[PDB]
Amino acid sequence: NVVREEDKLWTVKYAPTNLQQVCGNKGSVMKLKNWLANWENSKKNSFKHAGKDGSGVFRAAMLYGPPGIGKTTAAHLVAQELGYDILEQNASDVRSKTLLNAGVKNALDNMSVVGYFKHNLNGKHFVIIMDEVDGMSGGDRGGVGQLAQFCRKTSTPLILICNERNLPKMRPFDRVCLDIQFRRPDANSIKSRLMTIAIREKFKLDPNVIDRLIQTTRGDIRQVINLLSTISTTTKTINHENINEISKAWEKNIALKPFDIAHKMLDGQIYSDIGSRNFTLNDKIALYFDDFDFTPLMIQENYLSTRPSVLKPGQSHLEAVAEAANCISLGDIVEKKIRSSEQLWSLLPLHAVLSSVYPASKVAGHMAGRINFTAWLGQNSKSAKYYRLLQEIHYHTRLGTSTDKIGLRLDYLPTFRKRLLDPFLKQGADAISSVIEVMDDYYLTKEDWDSIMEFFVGPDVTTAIIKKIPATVKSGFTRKYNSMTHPVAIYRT
Amino acid sequence: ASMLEAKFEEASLFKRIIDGFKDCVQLVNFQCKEDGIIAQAVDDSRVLLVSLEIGVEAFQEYRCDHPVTLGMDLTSLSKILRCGNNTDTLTLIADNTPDSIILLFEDTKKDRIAEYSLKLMDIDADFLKIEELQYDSTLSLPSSEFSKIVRDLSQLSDSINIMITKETIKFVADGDIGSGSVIIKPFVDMEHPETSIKLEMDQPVDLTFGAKYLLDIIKGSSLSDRVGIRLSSEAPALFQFDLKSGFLQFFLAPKFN
Amino acid sequence: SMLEAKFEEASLFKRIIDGFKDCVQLVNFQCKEDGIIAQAVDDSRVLLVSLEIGVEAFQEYRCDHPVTLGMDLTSLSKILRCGNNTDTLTLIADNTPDSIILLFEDTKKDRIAEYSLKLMDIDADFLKIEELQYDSTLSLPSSEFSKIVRDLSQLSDSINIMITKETIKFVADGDIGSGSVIIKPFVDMEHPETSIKLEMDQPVDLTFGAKYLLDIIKGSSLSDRVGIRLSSEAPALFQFDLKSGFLQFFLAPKF
Amino acid sequence: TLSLQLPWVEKYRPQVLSDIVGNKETIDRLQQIAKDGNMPHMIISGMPGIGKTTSVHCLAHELLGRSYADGVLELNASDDRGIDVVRNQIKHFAQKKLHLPPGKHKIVILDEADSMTAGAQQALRRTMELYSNSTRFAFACNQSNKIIEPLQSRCAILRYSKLSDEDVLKRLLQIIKLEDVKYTNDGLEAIIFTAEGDMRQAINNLQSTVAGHGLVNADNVFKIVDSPHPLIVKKMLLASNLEDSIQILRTDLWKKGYSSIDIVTTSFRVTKNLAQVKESVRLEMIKEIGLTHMRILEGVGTYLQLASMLAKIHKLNN
DNA sequence: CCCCCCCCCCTTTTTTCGGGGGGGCCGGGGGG
DNA sequence: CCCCCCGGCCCCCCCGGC
DNA sequence: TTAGGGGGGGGGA
Ligand SMILES: Nc1ncnc2c1ncn2[C@@H]1O[C@H](COP(=O)(O)OP(=O)(O)OP(O)(O)=S)[C@@H](O)[C@H]1O
Ligand SMILES: Nc1ncnc2c1ncn2[C@@H]1O[C@H](COP(=O)(O)OP(=O)(O)OP(O)(O)=S)[C@@H](O)[C@H]1O
Ligand SMILES: [Mg+2]
Ligand SMILES: [Mg+2]
Repeated sequence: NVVREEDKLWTVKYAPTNLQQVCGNKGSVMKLKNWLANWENSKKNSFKHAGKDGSGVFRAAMLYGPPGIGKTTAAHLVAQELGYDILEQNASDVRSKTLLNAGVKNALDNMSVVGYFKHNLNGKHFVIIMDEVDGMSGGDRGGVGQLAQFCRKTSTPLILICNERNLPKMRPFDRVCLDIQFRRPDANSIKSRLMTIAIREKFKLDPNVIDRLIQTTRGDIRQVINLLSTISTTTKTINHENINEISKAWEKNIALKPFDIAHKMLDGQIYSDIGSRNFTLNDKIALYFDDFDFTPLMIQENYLSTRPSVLKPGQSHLEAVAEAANCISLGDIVEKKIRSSEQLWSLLPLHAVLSSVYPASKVAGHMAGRINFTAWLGQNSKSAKYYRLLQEIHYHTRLGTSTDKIGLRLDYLPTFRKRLLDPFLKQGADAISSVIEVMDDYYLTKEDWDSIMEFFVGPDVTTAIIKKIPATVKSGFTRKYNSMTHPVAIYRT
Repeated sequence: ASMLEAKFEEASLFKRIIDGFKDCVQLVNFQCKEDGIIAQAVDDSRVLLVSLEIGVEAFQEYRCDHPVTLGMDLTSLSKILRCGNNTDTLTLIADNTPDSIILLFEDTKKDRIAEYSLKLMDIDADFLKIEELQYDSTLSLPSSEFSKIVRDLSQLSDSINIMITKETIKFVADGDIGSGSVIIKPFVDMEHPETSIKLEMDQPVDLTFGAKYLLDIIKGSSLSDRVGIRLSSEAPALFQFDLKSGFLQFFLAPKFN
Repeated sequence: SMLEAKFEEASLFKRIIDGFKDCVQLVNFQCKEDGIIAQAVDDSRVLLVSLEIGVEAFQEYRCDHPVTLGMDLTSLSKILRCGNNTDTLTLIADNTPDSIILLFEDTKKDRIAEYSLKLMDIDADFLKIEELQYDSTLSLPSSEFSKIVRDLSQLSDSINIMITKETIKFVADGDIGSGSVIIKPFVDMEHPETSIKLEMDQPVDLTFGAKYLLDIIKGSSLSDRVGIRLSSEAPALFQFDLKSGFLQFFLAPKF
Repeated sequence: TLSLQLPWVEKYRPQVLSDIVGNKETIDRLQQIAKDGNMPHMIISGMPGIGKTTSVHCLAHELLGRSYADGVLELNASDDRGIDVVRNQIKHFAQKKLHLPPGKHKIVILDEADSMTAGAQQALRRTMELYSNSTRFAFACNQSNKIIEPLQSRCAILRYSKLSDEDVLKRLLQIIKLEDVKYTNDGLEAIIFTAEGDMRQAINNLQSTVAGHGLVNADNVFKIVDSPHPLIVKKMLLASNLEDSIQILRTDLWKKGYSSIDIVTTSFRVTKNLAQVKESVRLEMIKEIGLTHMRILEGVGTYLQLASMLAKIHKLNN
């Protein structure tokens, strides 16, 4: 039997048949086609001779963009046009480490039986299209890193499609694929197709309301077609008389991203009487819940970079900043309470008020620059690394010093600076013996020396000081240290 | 219950046939015509093609009005086939435009009937045309020896290389832990003709294959006592297990040089 | 190829691996003229494994110079899983240890399969074992000891062995309940192997960890009789005997 | 007695689309779909007890007729709906061969889809696309934002609003006429007021009042359905004098058995939505209420803490 | 053709208990 | 005696207000 | 009201 076209979804009945029917992202489609067409030539060159486009140093391509823009269709059409066999995997299949190593791993360098039995010069090879890669779950067992390694060792073209490129789980794919971006289609590129669908489906649509519908779905062509199909069932005319209701009913509710959340939260308009009556306090609290792990950090980062428009009479910017900082401190206390052994998550809404909403309301205005990403995370990582180094050094020197790690950092290290680095600056290469003797007296290693010399701050920074030392002195120091037997403090057994 | 009626005198034959290739393919389309039942399927990796033939001589009775196409998920079929004793008669019954098939297990000594209904699947696939090709390599060996060698070599490496030249067969596996090589030579014995390894080389051959697919293929050792491997230069290798009235063929795509 | 050790049946060698392939992973096979000797220690530093095999057990041991055939038991098990248990194993090692040659040969079909394994370096510090006069020395069938250990490892994680005048007691007390097994020395003639022997000098009462004992009992595949030597102030020894060698486990009593 | 009377919520559950009150446009669209067919993938969202599951079941029945048994696969939160179920059971149902009327398709109902894990939702994406020619998906949820955007892109959106008091009165009067219930206008008004747009709650309260007192009047209705405590909290927070607020706290909430944690949570929720009060004043009140809530969570759930919270709130407005 | 304007899209990642889900060995049992 | 099957600890990642 | 800066693509003196 066969399926009548009347029983098929409009998105399938009116799907693109060739690459010239794809709306928007023409440059991305051309880039993907060029990358796939010269894959064999790049393989003959070992993927080392980057071409004019620079796509010759990539064995795989990664297509990314918002939902419903034509990524999968473009990939399939480009694969079919050049005459390759397609092996498609998606989230409906198991793609764990073991399954990936037992499945597509073999197909990476295997001939296609379908290609052989259906024979172009490229029909016997595979074009592996891994779709919904962002849906994969896991850090090691998930197989994302295994897929990244496959991208490096693939012997055939491999295309990855994802919707959220900027995620930690997509970190392994940083610089292993040709990154192609598909952006939201413009109204003009899809106007003709919408008109054709409307005249084919026999309903009346005013061309002027098209832009409103495209803005309602945030560029999703599939959602636009679904909206047309649903509304045309009863409402046979789409015009300005009913555009508002249709837009409101079918308005996508997509959570904002940290930068957008920070921008909207720090806008004074929503904190005015009219703005407050339009964007209510409940809406502001919900905006925080779009990303509750990053919103307070963004607010704390960007609450000092505004020209306020909500200052109370007789109140300066600094006073509002101080009040916001006090409320941020209270919110930090609440956050500490939440993530304790008690697990008081019911306090999450209050945190939203204490960390984002209230402090923003005090400095809400116009951004006085660019919205920056929170620097607390990198600083915390740096602090953790330095604390680990300090612990290692303290326990290396524990048997010789009577103090703790904080006392070692604050008292001992400045004195050690005058007996480990300063002599080299005065006695040149003749201070190696004394410095090595001092290091041995405290069971210190060369890596301990380097870590020590990185702790000093402010006027005691040493990077330039150490660099200015003649290379011969450093080479002699290394040679002398490596040509001697040094004592050991902690015997790991 | 008139269109298609196929009776296996023993239900174990069909269960074994399904067991032979249920670990590689999941959804299989069976075409039943007045001449017998054929089936063609392709695995997910699209490198192994499974073909099955069952003639009218393997059926105690076989009546098919006009050709009928049945899509089946081998997991459900295998689960159903475990519910009947290996010594009972198994009748497959199908009708026009069937949404399901009937599997009737009947035992002679007891007055017991076990009727099961299996829902059919809608599968969209094309019947690949397999044209005869003059393979310049043909080796017929006992199934047990092939299974043993494949299992032994799969432990070390993920790929196995078969090399055919004058009076010698070499199976080689290379892996991180180590390597393993097995050399067989043609041999014939009149007292035990079922262990006679045979070779027919027109041109030397060297082909590498995936260990997983060979491991899946050797699961058909149950059906037949000997396996026939026909190899080529740049064409899929044919692994055939012969049945009384039909056959089970695996076309495996070799790894690119 | 100075090292050439032949095994009439490879199964023996496989069994040797089965004895200690769970407690330890990487070992060094210091093959010398007298034979092969290995010493491994678990990650917790509480159990030792000492294995020795002599030229008498080996069919044609013909090593010429000292060699340290370090290997991982995981891969050795895989290579030993290939080949019938009745085939001969001609282990062959060359001048510089880089890879080992496990050659399996069958005479019924006059066919030979050559497998190789890569060798890895291990920072071993082999320690010679001193001989001490242990307080008590008992010997019982391996099956009985394994059964007792498996039975008493379910009711508690610690098993107490009490050796006293004509009596050996295995006790395990937990939250669900207690369990005691009392075995007295006895001798049989129609089945000499099914006998329990005890040498008793001082009363002994030592508590061991059940999980160590579970690993130890796996050596039953080698020998059908297991001999345990226990002392108040020294690690207990559990020995399984081979044709021309031994496999011993040293354990530290807990409290 | 070991017998149970069937609840009116089940005895009078609508069986056809024409018997559903509220959301007239959406129900009309559902009827039009049931008439023509070609049902699209849809997600129905709304507040509890407004007729979402009833609408989905009525549409499925009106579309499939005698084939309902084989053409409908219904799964809810009480059934296993993991990734394995999606990849094996739903896939098998979608791939099943079933001969249906010319313009009909199989239906997969996923009630309370907001409770599904992200993995199952991601897995459903390609299953919906590859088998749309034979199967269609209808999700029913309370929070549409919990459905991943890729799934929302593939489905139509049907948002259900609160039922107006007129619709509730209409349905209650129909049930009363079909049950010969003796009622007074004030009783029905009280039932509607306490229902707060929830048809299920209204019907349950009416049945309980009838079975417990017989006559459906204001007095009997209020003896079954207690006064909503959120309104009492709102009155307490909007009182002019501190003495009045303390009296409301003591007489209407504390002595009635309401817990301090419930009182503080309700106070926070009410303050968050007190549009009459300015946003800054509400923020200060929320800070005070949060301090009180933190004190209560630490173990001091005393009446003195609530009195101090009320005193601080009054001081803020002075 | 370079130039102009407009629009869209990117900047980037830490953690205290309990519950639930999903994947992987392991080992007991049945069976040939 | 040995292979296949399939239930049962262990492990690791992700939420958590409404 | 548009945070700053870079990338895409249709229009055009
Ligand atoms: N650029 C486009 N031009 C025309 N139709 C499109 C386009 N993009 C999407 N569509 C329509 O939407 C349907 C689905 O398109 P897909 O490419 O599958 O969506 P997508 O871009 O892959 O987004 P996701 O990640 O799958 S939700 C197609 O069959 C078309 O009907
Ligand atoms: N619009 C309505 N018209 C008539 N009766 C209704 C309506 N909505 C609800 N009811 C009654 O309330 C009962 C429960 O309604 P349901 O629709 O099953 O619950 P619900 O709307 O799904 O709430 P949730 O979100 O699933 S907790 C129905 O069986 C009816 O008796
Ligand atoms: Mg897609
Ligand atoms: Mg329901």
